[PDB]
Amino acid sequence: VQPFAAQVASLADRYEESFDIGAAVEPHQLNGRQGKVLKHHYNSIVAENAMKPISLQPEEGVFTWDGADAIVEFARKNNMNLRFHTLVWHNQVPDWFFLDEEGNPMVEETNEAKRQANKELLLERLETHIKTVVERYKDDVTAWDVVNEVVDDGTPERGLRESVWYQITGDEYIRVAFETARKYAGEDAKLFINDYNTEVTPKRDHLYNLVQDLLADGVPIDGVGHQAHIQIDWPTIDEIRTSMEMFAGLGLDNQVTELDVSLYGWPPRPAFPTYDAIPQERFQAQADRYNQLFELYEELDADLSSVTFWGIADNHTWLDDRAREYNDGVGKDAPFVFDPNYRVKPAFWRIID
Ligand SMILES: [Mg+2]
Ligand code: NA
Repeated sequence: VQPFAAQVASLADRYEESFDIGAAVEPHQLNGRQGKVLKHHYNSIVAENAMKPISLQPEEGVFTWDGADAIVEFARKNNMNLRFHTLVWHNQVPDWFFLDEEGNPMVEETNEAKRQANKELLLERLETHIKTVVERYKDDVTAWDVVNEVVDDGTPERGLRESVWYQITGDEYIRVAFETARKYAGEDAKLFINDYNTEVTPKRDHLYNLVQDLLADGVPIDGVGHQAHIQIDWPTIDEIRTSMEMFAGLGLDNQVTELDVSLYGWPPRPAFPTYDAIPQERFQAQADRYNQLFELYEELDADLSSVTFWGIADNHTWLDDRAREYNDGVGKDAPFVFDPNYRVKPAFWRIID
């Protein structure tokens, strides 16, 4: 019988001299023993979904603040830091951004000069969206994911992701997003570029050259968010260390923003059907990995300000959707230090020590 997580020592207190300890949350997870476990173990939170562009501005000029407000309210109640995820992304972003005035998709425009019109129109919509979102939460947010996932995985030229944003504006939306965010959040606000697989080449190198570029042009960036959607055996600790040291070497702060330690490889196949189908030895392999990982975080704590998990406990993780995707609709992952009943797992004991 592993104990309920309210009966164990605080992760946040354990790491207070090194970095914040954060969780992604939905608004329905903010009371009960969920809320109690949150208050006790975390001193930072982020919205898993409620602050994404489609959750905030689903139609032009139409802002839906209720979910994000609840999260903002919760962090304030419990004296927690707050990350904003995210001002710019290529998913969970409303379609109206990318349509011209006649209502046709900007990406299908073949007239080069009409494409320049579409560049300017889109950038002003971006600017307006950031301006409005940032105004409301400027006093509460402690770190902004200004752009998310703007670097691509392969292509060893520049390696920028050719989402709709890039197809329409090239790299200019990245510049505008950071410059707008600075103007409205304040000179002290901490502006992040956030991404997954930052640990491995060439993606690592593409992200490095992109932030190097933006810093060269006076674009205000303060840190790199490492999503750290990682596995048990990959990437190596030295790849993680090299990655964070490399971005620190550009005068950037590092944050670990979306940490989950999947029980599977990539792709996550074959998968366990239920949580209680998972053998105990996998939980011990996950704990071993967590230990090495947090020993590295502590080692790098001069350049690492916050470590946020992409969830609370194993009852709710986006990795189930990925497991289900590659295993014919059936599959459970288990990436956290707390299990589906909010009981501690072996990994908890290995990072609380
Ligand atoms: Mg340990
Ligand atoms: Na630190």
